[PDB]
Order: sequence, then structure tokens, then C-alpha cells
Amino acid sequence: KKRTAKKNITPYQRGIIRSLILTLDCSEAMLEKDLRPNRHAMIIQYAIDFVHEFFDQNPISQMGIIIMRNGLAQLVSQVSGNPQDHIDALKSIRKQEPKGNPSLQNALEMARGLLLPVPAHCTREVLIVFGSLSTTDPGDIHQTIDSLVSEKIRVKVLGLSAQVAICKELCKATNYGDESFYKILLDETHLKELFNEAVTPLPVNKINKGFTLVKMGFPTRIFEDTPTFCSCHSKLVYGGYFCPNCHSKVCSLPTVCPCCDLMLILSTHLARSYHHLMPLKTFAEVPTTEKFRSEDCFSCQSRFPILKNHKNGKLLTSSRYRCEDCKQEFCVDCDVFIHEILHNCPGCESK
Amino acid sequence: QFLQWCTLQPENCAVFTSDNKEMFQTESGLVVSTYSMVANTRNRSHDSQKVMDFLTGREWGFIILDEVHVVPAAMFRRVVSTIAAHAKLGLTATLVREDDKIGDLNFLIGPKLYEANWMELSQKGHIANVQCAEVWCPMTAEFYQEYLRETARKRMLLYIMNPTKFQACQFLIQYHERRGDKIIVFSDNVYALQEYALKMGKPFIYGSTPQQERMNILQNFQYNDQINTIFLSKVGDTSIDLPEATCLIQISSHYGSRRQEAQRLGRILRAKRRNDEGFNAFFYSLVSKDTQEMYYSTKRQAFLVDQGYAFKVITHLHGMENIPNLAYASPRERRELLQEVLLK
Amino acid sequence: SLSKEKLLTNLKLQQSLLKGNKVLMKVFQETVINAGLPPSEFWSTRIPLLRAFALSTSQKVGPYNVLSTIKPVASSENKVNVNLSREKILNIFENYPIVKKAYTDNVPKNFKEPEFWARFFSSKLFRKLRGEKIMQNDRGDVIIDRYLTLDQEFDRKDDDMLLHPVKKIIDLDGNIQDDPVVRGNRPDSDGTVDILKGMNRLSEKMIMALKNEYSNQQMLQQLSLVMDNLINKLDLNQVVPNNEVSNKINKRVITAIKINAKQAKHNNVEVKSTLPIDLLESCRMLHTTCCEFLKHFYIHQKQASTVKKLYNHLKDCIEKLNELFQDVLNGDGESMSNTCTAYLKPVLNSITLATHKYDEYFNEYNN
Amino acid sequence: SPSLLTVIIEIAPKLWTTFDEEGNEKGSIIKVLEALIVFLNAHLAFNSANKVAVIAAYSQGIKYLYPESTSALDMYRRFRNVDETLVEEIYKLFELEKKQIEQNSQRSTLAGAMSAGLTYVNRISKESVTTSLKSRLLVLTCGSGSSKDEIFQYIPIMNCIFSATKMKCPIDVVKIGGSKESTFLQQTTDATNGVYLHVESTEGLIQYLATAMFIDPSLRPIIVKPNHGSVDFRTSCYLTGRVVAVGFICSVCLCVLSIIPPGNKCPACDSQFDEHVIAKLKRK
Amino acid sequence: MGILDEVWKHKLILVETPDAQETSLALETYRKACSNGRGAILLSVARGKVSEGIDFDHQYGRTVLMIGIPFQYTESRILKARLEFMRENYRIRENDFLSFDAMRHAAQCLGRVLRGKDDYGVMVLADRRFSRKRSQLPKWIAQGLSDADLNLSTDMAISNTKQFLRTMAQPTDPKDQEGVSVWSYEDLIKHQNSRKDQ
Amino acid sequence: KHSVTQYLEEIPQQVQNRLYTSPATCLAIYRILPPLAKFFIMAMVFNENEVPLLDLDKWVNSNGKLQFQNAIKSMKSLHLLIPNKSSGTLMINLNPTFKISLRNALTGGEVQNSFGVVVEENVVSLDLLDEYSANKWETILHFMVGTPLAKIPSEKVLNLLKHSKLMEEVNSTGEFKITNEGFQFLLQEINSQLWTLLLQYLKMIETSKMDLVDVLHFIFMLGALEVGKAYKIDALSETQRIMLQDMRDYGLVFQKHSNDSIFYPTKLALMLTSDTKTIRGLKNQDIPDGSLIVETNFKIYSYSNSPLQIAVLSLFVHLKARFVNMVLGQITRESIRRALTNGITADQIIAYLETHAHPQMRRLAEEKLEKKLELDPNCKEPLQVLPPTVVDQIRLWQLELDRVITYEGSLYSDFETSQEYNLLSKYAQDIGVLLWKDDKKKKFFISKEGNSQVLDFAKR
Ligand SMILES: [Zn+2]
Ligand SMILES: [Zn+2]
Ligand SMILES: [Zn+2]
Ligand SMILES: [Zn+2]
Repeated sequence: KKRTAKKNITPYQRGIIRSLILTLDCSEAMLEKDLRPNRHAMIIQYAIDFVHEFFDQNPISQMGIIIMRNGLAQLVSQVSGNPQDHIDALKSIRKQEPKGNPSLQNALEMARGLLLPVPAHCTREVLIVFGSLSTTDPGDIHQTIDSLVSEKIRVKVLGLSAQVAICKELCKATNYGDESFYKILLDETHLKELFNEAVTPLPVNKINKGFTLVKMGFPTRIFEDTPTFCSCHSKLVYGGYFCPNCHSKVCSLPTVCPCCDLMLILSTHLARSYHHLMPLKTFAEVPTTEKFRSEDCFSCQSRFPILKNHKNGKLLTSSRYRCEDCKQEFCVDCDVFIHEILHNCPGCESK
Repeated sequence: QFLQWCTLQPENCAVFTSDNKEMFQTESGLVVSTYSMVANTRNRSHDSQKVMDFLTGREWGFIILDEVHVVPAAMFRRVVSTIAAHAKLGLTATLVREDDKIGDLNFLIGPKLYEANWMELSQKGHIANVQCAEVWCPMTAEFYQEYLRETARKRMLLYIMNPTKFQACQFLIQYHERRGDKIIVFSDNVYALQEYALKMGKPFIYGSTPQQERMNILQNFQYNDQINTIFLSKVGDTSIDLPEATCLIQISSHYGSRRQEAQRLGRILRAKRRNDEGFNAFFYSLVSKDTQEMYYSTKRQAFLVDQGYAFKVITHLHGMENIPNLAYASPRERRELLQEVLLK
Repeated sequence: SLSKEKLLTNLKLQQSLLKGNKVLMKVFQETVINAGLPPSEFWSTRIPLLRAFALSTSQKVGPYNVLSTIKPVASSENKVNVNLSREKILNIFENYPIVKKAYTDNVPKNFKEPEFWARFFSSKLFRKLRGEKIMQNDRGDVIIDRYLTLDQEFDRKDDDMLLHPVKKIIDLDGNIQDDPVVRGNRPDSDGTVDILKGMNRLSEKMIMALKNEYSNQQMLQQLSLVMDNLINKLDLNQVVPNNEVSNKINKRVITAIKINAKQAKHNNVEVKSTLPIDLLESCRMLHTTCCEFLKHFYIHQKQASTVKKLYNHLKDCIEKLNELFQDVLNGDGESMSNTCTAYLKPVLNSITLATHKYDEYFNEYNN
Repeated sequence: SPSLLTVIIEIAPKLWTTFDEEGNEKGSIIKVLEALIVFLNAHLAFNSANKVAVIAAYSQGIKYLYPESTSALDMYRRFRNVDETLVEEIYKLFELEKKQIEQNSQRSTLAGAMSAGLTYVNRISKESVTTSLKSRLLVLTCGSGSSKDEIFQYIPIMNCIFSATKMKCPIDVVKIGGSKESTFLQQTTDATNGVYLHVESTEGLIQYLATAMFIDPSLRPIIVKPNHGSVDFRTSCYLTGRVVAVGFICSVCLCVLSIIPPGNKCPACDSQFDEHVIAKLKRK
Repeated sequence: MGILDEVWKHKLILVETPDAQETSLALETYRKACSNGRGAILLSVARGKVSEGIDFDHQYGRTVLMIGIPFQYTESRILKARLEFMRENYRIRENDFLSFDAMRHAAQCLGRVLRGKDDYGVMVLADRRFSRKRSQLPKWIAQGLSDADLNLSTDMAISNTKQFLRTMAQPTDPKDQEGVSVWSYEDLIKHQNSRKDQ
Repeated sequence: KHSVTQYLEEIPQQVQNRLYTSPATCLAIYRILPPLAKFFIMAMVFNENEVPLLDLDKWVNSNGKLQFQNAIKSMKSLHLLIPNKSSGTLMINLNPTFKISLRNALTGGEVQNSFGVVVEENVVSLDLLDEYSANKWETILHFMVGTPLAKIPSEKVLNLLKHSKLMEEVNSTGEFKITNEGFQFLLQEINSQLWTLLLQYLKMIETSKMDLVDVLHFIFMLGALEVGKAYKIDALSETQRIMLQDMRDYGLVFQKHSNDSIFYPTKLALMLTSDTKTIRGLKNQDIPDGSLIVETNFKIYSYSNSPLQIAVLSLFVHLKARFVNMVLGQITRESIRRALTNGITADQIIAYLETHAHPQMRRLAEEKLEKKLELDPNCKEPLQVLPPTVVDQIRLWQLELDRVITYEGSLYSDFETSQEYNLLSKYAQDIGVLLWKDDKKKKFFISKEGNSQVLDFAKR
């Protein structure tokens, strides 16, 4: 009795840069009573969580937020790389209440307009949190979908408790045909993990596309305190960074230089990327009676191994889920922790 | 109020009073009657007797009743035996009633089917977000001097009149105007109520308010936001139209002994289809602290917490003295108004 | 729909956006009204804002529900201008030409606000929607009745304009009876059939308005064993564990540490002349955007003359700020002037470096 | 507020000899070991009986010292048990030394040490849901030569950093060796809100330790004691090896490359680039 | 009543009307709306032309209904005469034949809502009398109609169908349980039943 | 809390050093100081040279210097150090006895007293005599509170409670009732209760044959760790042995039978300083045996139970019929009015409920908690953590029975200019120490923190 992914078969490519434009759904449907406060409040709360998470794991991307009220798509946060703006925008929205019908077509068109400036190496995306069971379009939709797939704009949507044919067509269409991206939910926890899996970059099997070197430079922190002075918000700020080339102060960020317009990063962002590129082989669960290995943990020192012949208890299993390449044991907690938070396998590091 | 809004045409439902003579023993359709006319000492004319004779003549297959608990069940049983009907109906208002005698009116009519679950009704959107409070009006020297002076029941209006009570009321008025809310005030007094109304200087319902004027103020109160505070006395209640409750203020707490609190809670708090405020139904009991009716205000608090409505107390008023019109604010003017009320 | 030159030339749109933000109009005018920048390039920086605004604008709402609803979901507010009054009426107009035409024809006389819509209730909301009123309130008069008569044949001709030769999978027409010539029976009462045709016609009109598309080793082990022994050799006198040994050494360690504590403490994680502060802030914003345009252009490249104009302007701005500092030192004295110089040091350095870099590149190209 | 100080002392007998080689052989690690024991006791006393833990890094793997994995199956005297057990284990480990131990000098398992220690911290925190443990680990390294900067451990160190920040676990480091600022460690302490201390060899640290390696449990109103600036001008070019400032980073590869593009197939992921894009870069 | 206003607010209505041409037009707009965003309702007659040949694929049909059970004797006695012939000539009684015909048309209506096995869709009925006919239905319909799903109220009906729609929406594609019910390319049939040659 | 630390600093300096002669005691009091002082002391312990103060200021950054004052005032008050105006500067250093004793303790010192423990066959079972100690503690608690039958024979203990006035009971009539002292006994759960009792034994046992140094040596040696072998045999003074026998009578010593053996280290001495887990014929279920119910509806929901514990609950709520899992009781304004008759403040009960009866309200306090502190800045509405509705009701009852408002501090003056008064008021609002202020009178009655910080800023 195990619930594990068999194997990862695109551990070669992902979209590391991103520009994901999450589009919420604020329309009369979202006011029904299936999720604890409503659909809407729970949705926005989880949206905040996802914003934090996504801007953590992909700390070099941008993001924009879009609502769908009264059949209109009203941008509530410009495509920007500072999580706090989007966070505040969502805060503001959550106190406002939905109305009108969701105009999927308008939101789609607004996005396609929005992502034009994003350069070729950056990758586009949208994430429709579609909640209702209808749309209300002021135009042909398949027209838009065709324009989309022409502009190389992958789309993933998370329907609420139903399946809508057009959305299924939409996901199947933009994502190079390979349909896996219209996942819809059946529980709140399912919803949390839905957003979580939306956080990561997105491979399926990438067509051979243009791969391009991108100019960027790293800043150096500043020293003085009273000389507070800023060139990205025109304030007094007690000390920040210096563009190596533009050579002007910039308040703390991985932002783009507001003088000479080149990307700024430290490295730790690149480190996050590295973590996403080449993950580990999924740790194997050791055979119950065939292990005969050390009775402890390895990374930690846990005493949860077996019980040695106990009718049904020992017949159950032997908590020895052990990674492959280092071939050392690890208790369940250690394996969960390694594969979730820190991806340097303890033993596999040491040799 | 409803039966013409309802499908009922009053052409057949003749209204009988023993004073309001109407068409009996000739009504082609259903009738509407009252306990006082049906069986009571208030048989000012034999119209009621003829109505009862016709009721005996026709086997009335069903009976509709509204608030039978006030009227003793003796007349109910007498007319039950007299008419020999096919079926009846009890639209009760209280869980426990004085007419729960050995022969229960339930088995006289039928079993229970639904309970007026006010927590279900006053929170789903009808009177949703019922918040209750008991503001403690600060004590002053004159009030306690009067307390020590006499121990009779004349202290009701004496502790009611507190000018700080009006200051809190005015702050509530301005706050609900800022929020665009609606305010209901329970004030059965006459002199102090009119003095407060003069002080606030706005259109107001008061004691024995004219019915046309009361309807005009209700329109300008629930529809217009320039006026949003109405003072309901003891003259209306069970004789007037219940306005939407968004902010209720109670001043007097005598109301006989009991069950009047329950009836007032059921009626004054009516459906309000507003949800802008987080607490779309405020209940307030402006009570002069350190007075005779502190015990009865605690009784009201216990009653309400039995009722299950959300209750609190707000005596840390935000900007309590920052309100306009601080007339009679000083304890000297409190004592002068106490002298005024001693006349009452 | 949105193009770089399009937003560049969308002058009315650009001025609308000027009205959009006080900060925007301020920076723009001080980049313009101060004999500064042509608006063209100024927007050439700000293009994404323009695109966003434009898209946020021309956003036709759907037809659909509200369109319909304007006949069904709208039966209560008999008062004045109800919900979405202008919005609802325009939805009506796009939804039904007849009402729009009647209202227009009844502008010079007979106000269509109260009395127009009152008679409209009867006339239309009986015509469309529910069953044939026929009897009852036949207020469908004058313009109402005329438009009724019109709309009849009008919807007729529309329906006519709707007939496709449906693909032969669905072709119920050719499917029924148009195979044979047969003799059946039939047994399965007027009016209301029109109701059904009404709902069909409404829906299809809606959909069509949407299809329109509008040492190592040895000594290593040796020393190791030595230590291992020393350990095993009882020892480990934690009393002898240094404590601090040399009081002097101790002192020196403390010195180092207090030095470092001081230096890192110097990190206290408020200008005087608020009006001059704001003025200097304006100057900084100005010089920042000016340099922004250069460091765009000086990188990118054939518009050399534009770069020349930018460089001349930037040199002018540098001299301007030099005079600004001179005036600040003259008037505010030194301490306030010192604070201003501190506030402007980074930007000043950046622009000076940009000037020097341009001078170097110009010399390189020339020589 | 109890704290789980989990020291991580690395002991390379190669680096131990280097420490003997450095300056004079005026004292082996024994000084460090004793000072560590004393500091550990100090922390063990300071708080309301808050646990500790210690891990090592010998030439051919790592192994716990204090928590003393199941083996059979004075002064407060708990100090006694901790210290005597640790020293018994460490002498046992020193028995684990020979030429085959001298063989696998290719790596330096410090990264494994930090990672495993973090896993331990997670284990303890998770089991002890009640009385949440404001934990924080340490690092002691004998700074030796023969490698100006080993980098094959670069990534796992940073993964350790990110785990630490998420777990909210400051990680302080003390390098004992030559004047070579351990850049990755330096960024590790600075980023994870730690403190760096590049002592000289032979001084009895105990003062350094008890001063600047004891203010990280759960205080943080107090100025840390870090050395000079912590410049984040990060990794040198993968191709070149010179520290980069205006980087040039390919793609899905993510490697940072110098101003010298090989023109195709960035030399860490086989990805030929658009020659049009190459020219666009060359447009300068 | 106002009932139609709500369904207007959600989906589209497309009635069925006697003239065939307009019927075809309405039907195609129904398809065009279903595959578009807005949901659309088509209501027709069981005896009518619509049920005869028209197909309802995955998108175009999710939840058929059967308001009432189709019966004819609303009208006159030609059925009575034919049924007389039936009883005299064949050992068949009236209500037997009538129920048989009714369930014939009911099954014909219902079967339209599936095309493959990837498709799916609710198939409700509505009448008191249906409960006893559960055996008259075609087998493959009867199998899915478990005992516990009889005379359900509308409310539990909505509950169950909600759970269904959600569950089917899941990509429950083990692809190893589909080796049971798909008999994959050239082999599983070959292997399985060439062995089943027993 | 009498805050024994205050009692600690009460004693003079020479006897303080007398105590510091015992290294184990030095360590045990090191456990008590505020963390700032802990760190500073650990710094100073080793470098054998005094240190100027300026460094010890620059060590601490802002937003927390108040802890700097806390630490320095505490340490100076108990005079662990010696400030030295050597060159007009401040040459801090500890009482050298403290330094040497502590340093000995860290690295194998000569504290034979701390090492008084003996290691041998500790046949003492965990439950073994642990249940007996728990039973004795329960017996004395019930007898002091007053049970239906109080078998408490602690004649010395009873004398201590009476002369100490432990509870408002008529010991002359034998009454052991809840006074302000009795209310506190109902309040201080374990550390509070054991501490108050230890202080009482100190006050009563202070006249003759004390040897306070040996007294504290014995107390902390009990609290230090399991001495085990030869404790009662050898590791005790004569008066030390008498005090040990008395404490063992008082429960706080789990000495075995035979009246002559090594020290019996009951868990209670551990409980004296641990501030940790509180759990103790032969039956004791392993679970949060505490049982009660307190929620928004103001009612008791008891499934678990404990007789003296539920009696404690009854001390402010009515009892009608004890049930199997429940006891008939409903918490209302009158319920607490019962204790208000004793005049017990509705203050200790707050944290009591937040802490006690949680063995039956774990899930309640968790759902109230909801981790709504990291989520507090995002979702501005806390989810009834530490239920404030009941808190408001309790405060309302307290005011209703109270009718009087009081404030702590002292009157302040010599605010010559409005600028200093306004700046101090702003600073206090930043630190939340100003109860009330007015520039017209230049006076108020608040805590001394603002004046302390301003004076420190002015002088140094
Ligand atoms: Zn800035
Ligand atoms: Zn720059
Ligand atoms: Zn483990
Ligand atoms: Zn591994």
C-alpha cells in the first residue's frame, strides 16, 4: 500500500524564468456555500499563500493578478516582481465582494495583451482559477485560443466542482496538445496541493526552442546610513544596492535596474533554480523482510525501524524508506523532509 | 400590512370586534376574527354572538390563530367545544405559555412541526448579525441622592433621563449615519423623550406618534439616510408596523415583569435586508450605571444570553465627549433634569 | 490592436493617462514644461502602462445574461432609473433595435424615462417574455403598437436571415418525411408556440451576435596517534582548558570583538528643509529619467543624433545640478548643503560616470 | 526558551596535520576539542535544560557523537555524561583511521554534515511540538590548504541555507586556518542570519566561543559580530573562473558564464544558442 | 412563474418546435453553445423527431432527464383497437404492452448521451411509476442502476450527481485497470482470448 | 509571585558570597537570571579582567535596551558583580567567588557539595514512591484547601501554614480556608505552590539553628539533580540533615524508608525549577488527567476529572451532583461571584484556564490558537485565541463587583518644559508604559521605565 510517483521523466528541462499571470474569479458564482467561508474567501486566502510560495521558489519571475467581475477583466496588479504589491492587492480585494458573470474570454484577451512585453527567453503562463460553470464572451473564443497558441502562451486552469468542456479544450490546446493541466479539485486539501504543484516550473516534453543567453549583473550592498537616497522610488532609504553598470542605487530587490534596465540578482535565486533543475531519485521503501540493515535513522537518529515478528504489526511494513544512489536508510520523517524542503540527500552528499 | 400583499381579498374576511360590525353569516369565503370578539368580556355588541352562532352553524374546517398565549385558554376551549371544527392551527410565539394547562392546546389542535429558531432566522440574512450591548451611562451625584431619597418605583424615569444616555445615543446616531445604518430606539417616556428629540433636532418617532407621521418617519428612516433614528415608545409595539432592525436602543426595562421582554425581542427585531455593517442588528440598552435598574439590566443581559444573540457592552465609547451638542453634559444640568423628571 | 507606434501616437490616450496620475502628469510636465523631453520618447519608456490602460478600457461586456435579463431578470424596480440604468438600456438597445428606435423617436416629445418605461412595461414586457397579453392592459399604443407591428415582421426577416443549410448529420428537415411520401396519423390549442419560437429566436440571435466575431600519510598517522594518546592519556583538564590563559591574550580577543561590535553596530537601521527636500527629490527624479533614456540609447544602435541630443541635455542637467548645489551652499549654508550633497551623491556619481563613459565612447569612435 | 545547539565539528586528519603544519605543531586539535567541550557545557547550563547534538566529518564519512545511537542494544553530572560519552565516541572515531581512511581524500563531507544536522533539527522540532525549540546549529572547521576553494560542494551548501531560512535556524560558523575567507560559508552565515569568525590557530577559543557564538539562541536584539563586508558578487564564471560582476547566464542550464561566450552549447548544458541572439549580445 | 428566469441566468434554453427546419437550427445552435462556453438546455419530446436520430456526445450531453414516462393513450382509441388485436392474437395484456413501449422509448432516449467509454453522463428519470419498471430497462442500463438509487428525492439526487461530476472529472487513468476493459493493441485480445480458446 | 529572586537579592552581600561558595547553587541561580544577564555573565566568566560598561552597551542594539536595564538592575541588586568607578569609568566584574565557583562547575571544579550525590543501585522505580510523593502532595493540598477528611498530619507543615497564614482559614478553629494567600494557593499551580511553600518554610524556619548557607545548599542540591546514594547518609549538614528530613516530610524529598539511607530524589525538587511537565493505590492513567470545560457558552464540559482539581474548579462554580465523567457545574457571573465573595481577583484564573484544564481543552486551545500569530498580519482578525468574549464577561463581572479603579506607579513632577514632557510621552507611547499623562499638570503615576531611559540617555 503505497502512493508514490513512479518516476520523473522530464528531469532535463523546465521553464526557470517565468511570467505567470494568475487570474482569480470574482463573480456571483463564487458566493455559493461549499467551502467554509465561501468559495471566494477561501480562494483568496489560498491565493495569498500561493503568491508567497511562488515568488519564493521562482524568485526571478514576475506576476500579475486579474479578476473577473461583471463580465469584465479589471487588472488589480501590474505584472511586477515585488510580492508585496500583489499581496496588498489581494488584501484589498478580499474585502470586496463578487458580482456579474465570469467573462473568461475577456480575461484571456487581457492577459494576452498583458504578456506581450515579456521577452523571448522569459516564459509566459496563465493560471485560471475558474470557479463558475459558464462564461459570457463578447467574441469568438476559439479565435482567442488560436491567437494564444500562436503566441506560445501555456495555460493551466483549476476548475471548481465540475468539468467544463471549453476549459478542457483550452488546456489541451495551448499546452502542445498534451492534456494534463486541467486538474480540478475535490477537496480543500486537494486545493492546497493544487496550488503547491502550480508553484513549480512546468515541463511536459519541450519542443526544441530558442535558448538564449541573458545579460544580467549583480549588485553590491551599500554602507552609509544617513546618506539615505533611492533611485527606484525617489525616497530616502538608509542604504541599498548598486547596479554594477548603471551604477545607481536601487531599493532591495531582485528587480530590474531602473536606470540601464538589466536584471539584478544575488545568486541565491540561481541556487533555487538549481534545486529545481536536477532533483533526486525518489527514495525507495525498503523491503519489509529483506532489508537487514542498520536499526536507526541515518540523517537523523530515529528509533522507528521495526518490531520483529508481531503477527500483523511486523507483517505490516518496515519503515526503512531508503534512497537509491547512497543506498542508506532514512526514517519516514527524514525522507519526507529531504524530498520537501532541502534537496541535498544527506548520505548521497557524503562519500 | 400583509393580507392584501398576500393573496387574501378582505371582501370575504369580515373583521369583527363587537364594535366593528361586519358581515357575519353571509361571508362567501374565509373570515378573519379575533379572540376578543370570538370569546371575551369585550362583547360590546351581539355582533360577536351572531358571529359565534354562525361559526357553530358552519363546520369551519380550519382555524388560524396568532398569539393565543396572551388570551387565556379557557375561551379557546369554550369555542372549541362550541364550534366543533374539523382542524385548527397554532402560530405560537413562545416555547412556554400560560395556556399549557392539563388539556394542552397542542393536542387540542395538533403536534408540533416547526420551532421558530431565531438563531436560524436572525442570522441567515433576515436580521443577520444581531449584536447586543448594554452601555453603562456614567453615574452622577444627583441620581444617587435621589436613590437614597426614595425606594419607590418612581426612579424609572429618574435614572432613564441621564443626559450622558442622550450623548451616547447621539454618538450612535452619527456613527450609523456615517455607516449609512438604521437606528431604532425604545423609549416609552414622554417628557424626557421629547427633550432628547429637541436636543438632537431631527425628525423622530416618539410617544403616541401619529400613524401617518410614523409611516413618514419610517420611510425617511429606512429609505432616506438623512434621518436614521426612531424612538419607539410603549404605545406602539403591539399596535404598529415593525420596522427593519439594524440598531436597537432600549431605555426602559420595566415592561411588566416578564414575557414582555421576549415579545419585544421577537417583534422590534424585524427582518433587515442589509449587510453593509458587520453587525447588521445592533441591540443597545443605555443604562444609567449605579442605579435601581442595574439589577434589571443584568436580568435583561441574562435573558438575551439565554436567547443566544450575540451580546457585548460598549462603555469605552470612541469620542464619547467628542460628539456635538454637549447640552446638559454637566452634572449640574443632570440634576436640573432630575428635578424636571421628579415632576413626572 | 496595441502597437508601439500606436500608443506613441495615441495622443488623447496619453493625455488621459496624464490625467490618470498626479505623479505621472507632474513628472511628464517637468520633463516637458521644463523645456525638457518630447513626449514621444517619454511614453516610449512608459509603453506598458499605456497598453494596460487601453486594454482596461475597450472591454466590451458580454451580451448574454444581462442582455436577456434585461427582459427577464428585471421585473421589480418600478421606481426611477433602476440598477445599471444606462448599462441596462444599452444592453437592451444592442439586444433589441426596436426599443432603441422607439425611445429615439420619442425624445422630442413623450419622455421615455418614467411614462415611456411605464407604457413599455405593458407593451414590450407582454410582447417579449410572457404569454400574449392580448386582453388585459393593452397599453401597447402609438409607438408601442407601431413598433410591435414592425418587430413582428422584423424578427421574421431576421429568422429568415438565420437559415443555414445545416450539415447533413443534423438535418432533421431532410430527415423527416422528406425521404418518403407516406400516410401516418398524428395525435399529440393555439398560442404559446410563439413563446417557444421566441426563446429559440432570442438564443440564436445571441449566439450569432458572437459568431459575428465583432607530513602526509606517515607523519599524518603519527600526529594523529599522538593526539589520540594525549586524549587517552587522561588529560582533558577542562580546568587547564585555557580559561583565557594570558590575560593579555584575553584582552586582545576582547579588543577585536568590541571593535567588530562597534563597527557592525554602526548600522542604525529626517531632512531639514522640507520644501528644498521635495525640490531636490524632483531634481533627482528628473535626472534619473534623463539618464534612463541615455543608458537606454547609449546602449541602443543607429539613432546617433538622438543620443547626441540626449547627451547635450544630460550635460545641461549636470551643470544645472552643479548650480543647484552652488545655490544650496549659498543659501542653506553648509550643514543643510552637506545633507543635500549626501542625498544627491549617488545619482550625481551615476550621471557623472555616464557622462565620462559617453566621452570615452565618443573619443573612441572619433579617435 | 530552550535551544538545540547542534555543533558540527569537522576533523580532517589531513587538515589536523595542516593545523600542526600551520604555524608550529604547538598543539593539535586537542585545544579545539577541549574548548568545544567547555562551550557545549556552557550552553547546556545556560538555558532550562535544552538538548545539544554534535556531528563530525572524517575523511570517509560522517558519524554522530553526542546523541549516541543505540550501541549497547562531575558537575550536575549530566555535563559529565555528555562530555565523557562524546570523548569516548571521538576516541572510537580516531581508532577509525588508517591508510584506507587516507585514500578517499577526494571530497570533504562538510556539506553532508550540515544537511544531516538540519534533518536532525527537523526531527527534534517535529517530535517536540509542545515547547517549540528555537534551535540553531554551528560549524567548526579546521581551515587547511591544498584547495583554495573546493566548489563541488557549492550547491548543497546553498540548499542548506534555504532549508535553514525556511526552518528559521541561524547557523554560525567558525573557521580556524589560513587567511582565506570561506566565501560560501561567509554567505551562509550572512544570509541565514549568523556570525562568522576566522580565528587564528592556537588561541584558546573559549573566549571567542562564549562571546560571539552564544548570542543566537532566541535573542536577536543584539548586534552580531561578523567580520568585514560580505560582498555578494557571486560565483566566478563556470568557464573562466574569474569572479563575475555583470554576469552572462545562459538559460535552463543556469550556469553563469563570463563575457566569453563559446558561441554555442554553453559549457555546462549542451544547448546551442540562436546565433542571432549571439549577435544581439555582440551588438555592444 | 419566474422559474425560467433562473435557468436563463445560468444556461441557454433551446425549445423543440414542430417545424423541422427551425428545429434543426435550434439544435445546431445548442451544439455550438455547448462546445462554446455558455451551457445550453434543449428540451424536446420523447416521441419526437429529436430522439430518433440525433446523437449527444460527451460535450453535447451530460444529464438527460425524463420528465414523466412517455405514454400515448392521451389521444383516442386506435391504440385501443391495436391492443385488442394484440391481446386476442398474442398472449399479451394491455398494460404489459404499454409499459413495454414506454420503456422502449425511454431506453432509446437515454442511450443517446454516451458515445464511447471516455464519455459519461447522468441519466435521471422522474416519475413514481418508474420504480417498478427497473427490470424493463435494457440490461446495461439496469446494471448501473443499483437498488439504493430508487425513488430518491430531488435533493439526494443533486447530492449524488454532484459527487459524480466531481469524481468523473478526476483523471482516474490508472491505465492498468484499462488493460481489463480495453484489451489493448493486438495483444490483450490476442493473448487473453487466444488462451480463452478453451 | 513573591519572586524568590527578590528574596534572593534581599539577603546581604556577605551572605550572598557565603552562598556563592557553593558552586551548584551558583549554577542554579544562573538558571534564574534574565537571558540578557545570562549571556553577559557567561561572557565575563572567562577573561580574567574587568570590562568597561561602554562595550556592554554597544553589544546590545536598540529595541531591547530595556532588557539591558533589566539585567543590570537585577544583577546589581543581587550584587553578583562589583561596579568599579576605578578611573571614573565602570569596571564591571562579578563577585569573584561567583566567578571561581561557576568556572569550577563548568570544568570539573572542587564543589564536593554539588558532587554530594552518590551513584549506586537506584532501585527507586519511576512510579515507585513517585506515586507516594504525588499522594503526599495531594494530601497536603487537600488538607490546606480543606477536604471532607484532611489526613494532613504535617504538624510542622500545619504550623507553617498557620503562622505563615498560608490560607484564610481559622487555624484556631482548625479552619484551612482560602484567603488571599488561600486564593494564591489555588492560583500558583506547581512552581507557584511549591515556591510559596518553600518561602513559608524559610520564613518560619529562620529563627535558630538555620545555617542559611547550608539551607540553600540543601535546597538546590535537592533541585540540582538526583543525588541518590549517600545523600541522606553523608551529603547533608546536621541542621542540613534535619532540614532534609523536614522537607521529605513536606513531600519535596522522596526519601525512602528505614530512616537512614542515601537521598531519595523525588520529582518534586525537579519541579521546583524545571518549569516543565507537571504530571507526577497503584493506578495512574497516562494522559492529561486534568478535566474541565470552558468555552464561549460559559459552561463546564468535564469528561476527565480529578477530585481536588475539580474541587478547585468548584471554588468558583456551583456543584449539584458529581457524575461519572462530569460534575454538575455551570460557570456564570454568580459562579465567579462566589469567589468574589472571597474577593479573589479574576486575574490568576485567566492564565489558569489558559494553562490548567487544558488537559481537557487541548483541542479547544488549539482551535482558538489556529497559529493566528504569523497569520495575524495577513488576516487582521485573530480567531478567538485566549477567548476574549469570556475575558470580557469576566472583566465585566469583576468591575460590577469592583466599583473601584486603581493604578500603580508613583507621582512624577519636575517636567519643567512641555518639550521634555511631550517627548517622554511619545517615548512611553512607543513603549506602552504611560498609563495617563497631561502637560498642563506635568504629572502622572506610571512605571519608571521612561524616566530610567531618559536619565540613562542624559547621563551616559
Ligand atoms: Zn527605491
Ligand atoms: Zn543599472
Ligand atoms: Zn531520521
Ligand atoms: Zn542518497
